[PDB]
Amino acid sequence: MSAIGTVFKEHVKNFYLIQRLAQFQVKIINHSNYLGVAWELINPVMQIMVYWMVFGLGIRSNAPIHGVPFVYWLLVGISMWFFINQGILEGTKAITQKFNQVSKMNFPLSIIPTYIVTSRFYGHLGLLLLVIIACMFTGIYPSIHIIQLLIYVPFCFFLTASVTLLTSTLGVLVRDTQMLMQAILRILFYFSPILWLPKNHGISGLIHEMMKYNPVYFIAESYRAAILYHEWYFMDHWKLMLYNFGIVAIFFAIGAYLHMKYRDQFADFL
Amino acid sequence: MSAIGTVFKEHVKNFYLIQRLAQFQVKIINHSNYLGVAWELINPVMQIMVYWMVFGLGIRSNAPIHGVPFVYWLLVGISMWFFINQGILEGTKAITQKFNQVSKMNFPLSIIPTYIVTSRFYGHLGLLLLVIIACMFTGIYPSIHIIQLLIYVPFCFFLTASVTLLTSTLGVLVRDTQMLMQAILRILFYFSPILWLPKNHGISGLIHEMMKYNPVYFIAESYRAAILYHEWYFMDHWKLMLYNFGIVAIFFAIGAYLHMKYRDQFADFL
Amino acid sequence: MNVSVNIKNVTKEYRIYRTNKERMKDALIPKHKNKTFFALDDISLKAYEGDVIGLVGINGSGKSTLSNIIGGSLSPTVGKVDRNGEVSVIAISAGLSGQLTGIENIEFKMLCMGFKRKEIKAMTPKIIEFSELGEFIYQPVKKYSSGMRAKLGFSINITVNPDILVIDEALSVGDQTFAQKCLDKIYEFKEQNKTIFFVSHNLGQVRQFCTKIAWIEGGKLKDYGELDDVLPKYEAFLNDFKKKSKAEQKEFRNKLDESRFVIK
Amino acid sequence: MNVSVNIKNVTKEYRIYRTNKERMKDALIPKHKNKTFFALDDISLKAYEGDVIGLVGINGSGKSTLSNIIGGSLSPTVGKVDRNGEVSVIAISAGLSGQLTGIENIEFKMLCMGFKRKEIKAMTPKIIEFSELGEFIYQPVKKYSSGMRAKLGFSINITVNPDILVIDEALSVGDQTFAQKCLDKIYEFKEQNKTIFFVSHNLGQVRQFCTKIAWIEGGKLKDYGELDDVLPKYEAFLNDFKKKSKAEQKEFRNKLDESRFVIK
Ligand SMILES: Cc1c(CC(=O)N2CCC[C@@H]2C(=O)O)c(=O)oc2c(C)c3occ(-c4ccc(Cl)cc4)c3cc12
Ligand SMILES: Cc1c(CC(=O)N2CCC[C@@H]2C(=O)O)c(=O)oc2c(C)c3occ(-c4ccc(Cl)cc4)c3cc12
Ligand SMILES: Nc1ncnc2c1ncn2[C@@H]1O[C@H](COP(=O)(O)OP(=O)(O)NP(=O)(O)O)[C@@H](O)[C@H]1O
Ligand SMILES: Nc1ncnc2c1ncn2[C@@H]1O[C@H](COP(=O)(O)OP(=O)(O)NP(=O)(O)O)[C@@H](O)[C@H]1O
Ligand SMILES: [Mg+2]
Ligand SMILES: [Mg+2]
Repeated sequence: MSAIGTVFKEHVKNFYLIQRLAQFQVKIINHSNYLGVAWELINPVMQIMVYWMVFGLGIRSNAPIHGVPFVYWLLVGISMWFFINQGILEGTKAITQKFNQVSKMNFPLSIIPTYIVTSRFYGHLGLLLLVIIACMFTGIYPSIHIIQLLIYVPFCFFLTASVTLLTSTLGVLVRDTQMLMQAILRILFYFSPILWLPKNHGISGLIHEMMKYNPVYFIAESYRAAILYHEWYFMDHWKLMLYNFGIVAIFFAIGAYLHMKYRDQFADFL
Repeated sequence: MSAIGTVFKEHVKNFYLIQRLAQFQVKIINHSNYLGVAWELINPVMQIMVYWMVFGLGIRSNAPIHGVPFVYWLLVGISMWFFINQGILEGTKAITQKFNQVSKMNFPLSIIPTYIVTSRFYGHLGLLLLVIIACMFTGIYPSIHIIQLLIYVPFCFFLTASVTLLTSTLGVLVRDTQMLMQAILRILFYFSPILWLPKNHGISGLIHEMMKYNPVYFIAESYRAAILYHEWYFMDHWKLMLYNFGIVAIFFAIGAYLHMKYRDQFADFL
Repeated sequence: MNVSVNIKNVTKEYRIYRTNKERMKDALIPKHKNKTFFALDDISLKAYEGDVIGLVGINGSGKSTLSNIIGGSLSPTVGKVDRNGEVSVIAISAGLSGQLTGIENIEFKMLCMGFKRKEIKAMTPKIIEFSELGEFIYQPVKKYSSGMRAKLGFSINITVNPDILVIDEALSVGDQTFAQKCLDKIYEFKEQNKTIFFVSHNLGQVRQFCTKIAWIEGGKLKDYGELDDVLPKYEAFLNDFKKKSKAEQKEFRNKLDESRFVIK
Repeated sequence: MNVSVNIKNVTKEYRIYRTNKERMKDALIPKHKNKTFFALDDISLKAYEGDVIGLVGINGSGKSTLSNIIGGSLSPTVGKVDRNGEVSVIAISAGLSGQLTGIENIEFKMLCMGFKRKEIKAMTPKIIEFSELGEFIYQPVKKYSSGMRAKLGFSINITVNPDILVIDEALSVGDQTFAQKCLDKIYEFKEQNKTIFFVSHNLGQVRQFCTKIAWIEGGKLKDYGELDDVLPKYEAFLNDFKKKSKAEQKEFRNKLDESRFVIK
């Protein structure tokens, strides 16, 4: 119970420091590139193109879903994936890679992965903006139902960090987890409504019921409801909201407790 | 013309040094893992499982191809992909990452990426062996047509290195190439017979004719012919053999010339 | 006579496993007890105000561990240490990114310590003037020489005002003029009643820098006292060790190693 | 009187761009000519057999660049240098992987130089005995102290027999007993007619180590000669610089910087 309060106080006190360190890391990782920070917008976009050529043109024969063209249906759902994947992959190695340079320095060690995640959120936001701007050419204009983003965009962030704060510590104790993570995330990608929609009423009905436990399902569907479908998502699916809030709370509690228990003995393990 | 001879002499003279350095790098990259070098066999296998659950069980409804079960058809074709992808991705950053530690040391700089590739080939070989061992449970036993591997397994290697020797130098001059490579390889993965077979006689006929220019097509088809189909592959498709040999020669020539021209001015650029 | 730093029974152990796979054995069930190495053992220290204290000892004695414990990057296994102020430590390789330039490194370092951007821009010219870097302040740090990097780090640390300053062989790469400038700065800091710890393997620099001496031999404080008392004993011990034959030196080192290691 | 190393008109320039994006401008079309910095300019050197030559100069003079040019890790812009043998260079931070242990580091280093495994296993005990590392040879290198790492690197380099040996401030971290042992090894190497270059900022170590002195000031060889002739001039220059006021020192540094930079 003291670990949660300690971590919350550390994060609340160092908000601006976290923001500045994330802004500096963004420049650090894009040092020698000629285009600069433009790659943060170029690297995901190309991937989207590939995912439209394979799963949109090849499979599905470019058939629309729910009265919406498949291109924008994929565009809305694919936006958060790059941020989530990159944040989870890089936050697991944040403490291990950058321990010596910060062991001498005097700032809380629980905010090290967080600003790493904050180094990617920026880019996600930019992409999101473009997607909305790209949605007006079909005839889809912003409505009141977009205010729901104020609840949905933060939650995704609060998910990713909640994972990393755990997986960083679990990465220091056992080094094999960094190899297992790459295997897990792929399963979280293909078993999601990002590229396909299950049909139910058969062997895919069990798949549909099992997919609801994936937190990516809720984020993608909520984004689509806010931007595309013009629907208040929380009126029909508040059970998913409560389940995901509980998942986030459990992850945060376990991560904080484990981080505070093994914080002193980091040097012996690493 | 002197660059090709110089690079060939450097590689021929330092064969055992390349092997020993690759063996040492294999141990270096698997230092703190509890399982050790077993992950070199565990990391690809899991991926294969995912690729069987999505494209084999979900799509295609587990339908056999050419009288062979889809599981082994995918197993034979997926074996080389991990080696090719990892070698091309890590060899592009070999000179940039490890320049200072070798600038003081006195060995040829053209053999630096090569042993990096040799750090992965080992693992590929192991996987290949298991695949053959896994093929006997269906009723597929080794035949004389397997001797073709003596021509086909080396060629893939001679392909990957031939790429890296170029992309390393192109990586030093311009840093953006390391970001472009990740975009290219995905296109080389999905437009290949690794997961699907085109139908032709339509809009996929142009796709089928365009896929023959991908060098992964030749490697996958030759492996399947040697192991699964019991067929002398070079009797019907010697044009593809000649085209791929020409591609490899062109890549080697351009890479050697560019490496020898800019070798002296590496420190100023990096 | 203000007690700046007080150390009472500080003791540090390290767990030694020959195999990397034995780390998990003692972490999941607490019944395992392996071999341990005493980096420090029963160190008691009292550093007053306006004091320059020099740590002396042979390689592997435990001076860097004590300096890090004073700084705070390490936590003692047994015992406590209290400091009346803010400490800053400079080492043989400070925190400077090779890819970054001088200005980016400066702003990174002063952002980690918690300074606003206007304060950073106001304090930058003093660092620029003290470093004597000139045009190269705009060039990347990797282009610097070792002395230039040491000057930049020392100026960055000096410009902010610490209550306690620790130097751990940082001046070895710097030349004589930089040493004289640092000596003048140390005199000014003594006038400001700061506490300075100085570690170096150059005995003339120790003589002209320090005023009190702490001698560490095998993790144990052999002697603490004034310069003129402790330093001659250390020099006499060095000459006596030079006199001894190779077998005697090996036996002495083996005895120290036997004392330091224990299975518990 | 065997000419060990000969250097005739060695000159080194570096291209300075304030912006990182200006590198490609001069690489695709050769009409561009930017500002350049003369790291060295018209250096002529003659090192005979059985000579200990010490390089002296203030920070940024160009001693490390000359040592690297002699070693071969750098290529002069104009001029040539010939060596009658095999050279080896030790620096302030040699090649030692932190994750690897001592034995793995030893086998890596002797594999890079081209020794068979049986030769490596035969030569390992000599390195073990010379390093005085003991149990810690089995521990990872990151657990080592700075002096222990320096001892391991020096022993690795010494065990193999080089015709020319270059030391670039490597002994600064080592203590006095290690310095005496290195002095004995240097005497033996002088008896074996090897050529040793020694760089250090400790003038007593230079006096007790070297026999000839080369003075480098702003990339130009001010004076080459015997120890007893060149060293007093350098000391007198240091004292005179200490005498000068801050403005005069700044003017002198600015004049050197003006001389070194040129737009061509
Ligand atoms: C069509 C297709 C099936 C379907 C398939 O092959 N199936 C599944 C059920 C049975 C049927 C068959 O047996 O033929 C597949 O699986 O992967 C594909 C991948 C991995 C593909 O990447 C790229 C294309 C593609 C892109 C653009 C254009 Cl213009 C044309 C093509 C593409 C199509 C398929
Ligand atoms: C079936 C399927 C289509 C087909 C699809 O959706 N299509 C294409 C033409 C029109 C039709 C449709 O509109 O429904 C797809 O595209 O991706 C998928 C992904 C990305 C999938 O990952 C996992 C499964 C899966 C795995 C195991 C089991 Cl037991 C069950 C499922 C899976 C199925 C599909
Ligand atoms: N993480 C660690 N695990 C085990 N042993 C360690 C660790 N860190 C340091 N040591 C040992 O602790 C002892 C003290 O090291 P250290 O304090 O750095 O020496 P020192 O006093 O600085 N002498 P010097 O080489 O001149 O710096 C040495 O024997 C080290 O090998
Ligand atoms: N790659 C480079 N590009 C530009 N300038 C460089 C580069 N490498 C070194 N220099 C400069 O060349 C000069 C000589 O550096 P260096 O030879 O390391 O000094 P030094 O003689 O070793 N003095 P010290 O600091 O005691 O080592 C310095 O002004 C460096 O900044
Ligand atoms: Mg130390
Ligand atoms: Mg130097």
